[PDB]
Amino acid sequence: GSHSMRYFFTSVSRPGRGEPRFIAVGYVDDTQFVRFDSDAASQRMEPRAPWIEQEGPEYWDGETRKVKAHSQTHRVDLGTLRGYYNQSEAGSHTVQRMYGCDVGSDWRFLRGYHQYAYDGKDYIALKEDLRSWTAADMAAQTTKHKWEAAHVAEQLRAYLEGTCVEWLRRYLENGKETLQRTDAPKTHMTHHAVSDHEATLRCWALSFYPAEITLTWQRDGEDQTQDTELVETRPAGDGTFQKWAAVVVPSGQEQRYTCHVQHEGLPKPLTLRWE
Amino acid sequence: QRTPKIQVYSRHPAENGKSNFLNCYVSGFHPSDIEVDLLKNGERIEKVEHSDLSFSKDWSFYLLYYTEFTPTEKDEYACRVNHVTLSQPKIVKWDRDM
Amino acid sequence: YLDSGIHSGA
Ligand SMILES: [Mg+2]
Ligand SMILES: [Mg+2]
Repeated sequence: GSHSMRYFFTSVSRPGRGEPRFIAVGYVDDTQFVRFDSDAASQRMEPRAPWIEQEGPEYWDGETRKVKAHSQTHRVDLGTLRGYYNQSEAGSHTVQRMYGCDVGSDWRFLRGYHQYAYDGKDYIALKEDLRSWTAADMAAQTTKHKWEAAHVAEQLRAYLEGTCVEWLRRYLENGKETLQRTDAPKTHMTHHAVSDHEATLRCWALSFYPAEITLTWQRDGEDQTQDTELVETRPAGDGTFQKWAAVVVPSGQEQRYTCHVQHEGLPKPLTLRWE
Repeated sequence: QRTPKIQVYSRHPAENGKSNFLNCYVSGFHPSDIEVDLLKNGERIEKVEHSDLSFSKDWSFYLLYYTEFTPTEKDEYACRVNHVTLSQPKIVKWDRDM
Repeated sequence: YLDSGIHSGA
């Protein structure tokens, strides 16, 4: 189906001594493929998926140079923002940035994004037109004027619509064996008595990819939300994801209840019953 | 300003006596500095690794902490989390049914 | 592949 490339950057100031902690991660869809950590020994961009390892020295030298440049920009920004907000040199603050591109099934450009946060709140973001800026407050408005004058959106648009998509396509090809494979959820139901006349039914979806999934309960063919619990989708640790949904039912009435599983890896949704 | 959500779970459905992976997934927190330990019978497990820091659309952070473990009848496993938003460490016990 | 122009400060 559709695909995306996304980079996430976090810089955290360390007022007591030294420079900010800087961490960058890159993803294709729900697969991490590179990382940089200022605390790590290599001081280089590092591979985190087999299909990126085939890239040669010029690639790794270039990604390292760029990620260090990103880190210096964020380091300077921490000082600038402290000033904008009249904050003390005493406290730790955070800059976050995320950017990337989406393509459709035809691998053509669909959407781009580039957004920036200070202390966990929206600061400035490129609009979907890739021309305009959303500034959350008056400090961000100062940045917006600066970025208008420096043609920033033009450069960002060029990267998002061109370079970003070109390299996404390259990665999708090189990592096709996994990146273009869907792993359907392996599903089962468990039963846990909560008294001698009521029980929890838990509907499990395991080892699936991508992370997107929907789990729903029905009773007698109609949606059931009362007495249900749905946990947030969580990583298994091997590149796949997990989720469960549960419902409390009167014992003996289990057959009324059906769990419904929707996932891109399933041609048709699955229905599970206790039995 | 935003407290960590915690899930503790195994990578595979547990069978006593079969090696597995113990996960503690912390999410929805800010700022990013956080203390996460995995516990066996109340004691900290030494060789615990974690994922590279990333974040969601609302800018809140998430991390996975993990280590190899073997479920048994007698051993108790847990995740212990401390964060600026928490007045004291929060402990969530592993339950193989969740 | 990272953007090679992230140099405009806030
Ligand atoms: Mg430096
Ligand atoms: Mg605390």
